[PDB]
Parts: sequence; C-alpha cells; structure tokens
Amino acid sequence: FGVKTEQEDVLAKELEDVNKWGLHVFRIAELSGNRPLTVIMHTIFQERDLLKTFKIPVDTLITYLMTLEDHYHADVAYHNNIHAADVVQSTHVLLSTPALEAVFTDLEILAAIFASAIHDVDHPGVSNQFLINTNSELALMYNDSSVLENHHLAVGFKLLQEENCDIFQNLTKKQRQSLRKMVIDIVLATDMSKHMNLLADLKTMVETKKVTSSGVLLLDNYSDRIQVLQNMVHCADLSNPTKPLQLYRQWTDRIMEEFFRQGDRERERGMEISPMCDKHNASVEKSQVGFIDYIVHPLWETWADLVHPDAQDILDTLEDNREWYQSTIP
Ligand SMILES: COc1ccc(C2=NN(C3CCCCCC3)C(=O)[C@@H]3CC=CC[C@H]23)cc1OCCCCOc1ccc(-c2nnn[nH]2)cc1
Ligand SMILES: [Mg+2]
Ligand SMILES: [Zn+2]
Repeated sequence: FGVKTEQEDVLAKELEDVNKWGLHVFRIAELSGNRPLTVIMHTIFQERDLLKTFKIPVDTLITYLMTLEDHYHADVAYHNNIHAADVVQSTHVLLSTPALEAVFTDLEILAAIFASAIHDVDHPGVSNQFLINTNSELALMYNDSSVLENHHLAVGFKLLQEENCDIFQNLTKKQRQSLRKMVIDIVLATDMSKHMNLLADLKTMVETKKVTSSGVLLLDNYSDRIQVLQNMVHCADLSNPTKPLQLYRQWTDRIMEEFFRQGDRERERGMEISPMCDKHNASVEKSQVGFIDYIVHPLWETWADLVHPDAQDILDTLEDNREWYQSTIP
C-alpha cells in the first residue's frame, strides 16, 4: 500500500549489485518469482535513463519484458531467462568499461542491451545441428543457416506486436532501422560458428588499436563499432567461466544437464551422439578446461588487450577458475 513488500526490499538490495561482475543472478531469479530478466532489464533501463531518452512508456516496457521472459523456456536448464538476464547484465557491465566511456551512442547502447535480452528467446535446449539432423521446422524455415539465432531475432521482434508491447513506438523510422540492423548483426554473431572470424577481427582491431586524446577507444566507422558490440555481447555470452566460481559451477551444471538431455534424445533416436552430450562417456572437468583454453581465454585475453587494463580482474578470475577445474580432473 505505497511501498515495497518485504520480498521486494531484499530483491531491491540484491539489485544494487547490478553494475558489478558477479551479481547473484540466481538469487535474483528466486526473489523475483522467476522474473530475473524483467527486473534486471528494468533496473538497467532506469539506471541508463533509456525510458526518457527513447520515450518508452513504463507500462509498455514491463509488458514487453514479461512477454519476452515468458518465451524463454522454464524447462530448459541453461538457455532460459536466467541466462538471458545474466547476458544482459554482463553486457551492461562491459558497456561501462572505462576504455569505452562516451564511445557509444544511446541507440547503440539500447541495441546491445536489447540484443542481449532477446538473443536466446524461445531456445528449445538443443543445438542447430540437432535441429538440422531431425528435419525440424525451424531448420526448414531458415535453410539450416544460424537456425536458432535467426529464430531468436524473429521472436524477439515479433513480440513487439503483442498488446502494449511496442517499446520502440516513439523512435523515428531512422532510429528503428538503425537499431534493427545493429540488433540483427549482434544476435547473428552469437552463433558459435562465427566465433573464429569474430575473434580474428577483434585481434586485427587490437593490432591497429587507436585511442582519442582522452584515452578512449577510437571507432570511426560502422564496421568497427558493430564489431566491438558484437564481440562485447559474445564475451557476455561466454562469460560464465570469468565469474566467481559459485556462479560458474551452477552454469556448468546447467549447460551439462542441457547437453546430456540432448545426448539422451540423440541416443533414443539412434543418432550419433554430439560432442560432450554423452553422460556415460564424459569428462565435465576436462571439457571446461578445453572450453577455457581454446575458446573463452583466447577471446577474453583479446578483449582484455582492447580495453587494457580494465578487464585484468576478469582475466585473473578466469585463470583461477581454470586451475580449479584442472585440479579436479581424476
Ligand atoms: C559453462 O560452460 C559452457 C557454457 C556454454 C557453452 C556453449 N557451448 N557452445 C559450443 C559448443 C560446444 C563445444 C565447444 C564450442 C562451444 C555453444 O554453442 C553454446 C551456445 C553459445 C555460446 C556458447 C555455448 C559451453 C560450455 O562448456 C561446456 C562444454 C565445453 C566444451 O568446449 C570445448 C571447446 C573446445 C575444445 C577444444 N579442444 N581442442 N580444441 N578445442 C574443447 C572443449
Ligand atoms: Mg544462442
Ligand atoms: Zn546465449
């Protein structure tokens, strides 16, 4: 009757960590009644003044966010609303890095955050290759190419048409076209098949790195600006091993549950079991060390060079977690 319920106060206090790497996102999920994506996005939109800047009516924002969060599958262990919330919040923290201060426009910040929010919406908990090999309707619809990622975009955008869901109703047509293009380029870059090219381009940009007189990154063309945003969200999507170990281990349990469920589905059907999806023949710990050595560390080390020295503690945490998982390999 005016003020917060007690559950709502404890939640508000956890949300004070929203600018920190290592937010207890799972606790936020519990406290919000399984609404971590909605509350975290709302907080971030308020913090960054995005409702004012883009004339987003607050009721429309909340309705859209709830709708978006409802199209993440609660029965999927990893690719659910908690992961969406986590990637949003990690993106938010990366955007605040000192080396990028005043680099990106409000519309770019909106794009990166919105892209993070929608980037795995309606994920079924199985890979692109699974969808392709089973002749799924989605694989048919997108001609086997970035199936899931194309679907995430389509749903993310289509949901804007539900009742009182058009959060971009007051943007001009030029703004909307620009936002749309940037969001598409960002979500399509979350397909791991694109990882090596994104990283090559990120390395190239570190080799030819230019800074302004104030010390901040210089990005004077769309291609470089979008590459940085793409890599930023991609870092957030690959950020689990860089988090405090109590978080990382929950993500690791979750991804493995999801992969093993896919492997069970493959074995039931007589399909070849996909790499690391065989619960009877799997080394969780050795896989994490592989994930870190060949994917996560090379990306984050390159990111860390780009924004040197802002990401040093993130890279230190990653290296510590790697030694931890190495030490548990029997
Ligand atoms: C917290 O744990 C995770 C979280 C997420 C993932 C993901 N995984 N992947 C893929 C597919 C698995 C194979 C490796 C590539 C990553 C996704 O597509 C997901 C969708 C989008 C973003 C990343 C997600 C994987 C996570 O680790 C669990 C599995 C790690 C295995 O990784 C290795 C990678 C390379 C090597 C290797 N050895 N020699 N040369 N290369 C060995 C192992
Ligand atoms: Mg994805
Ligand atoms: Zn993701």
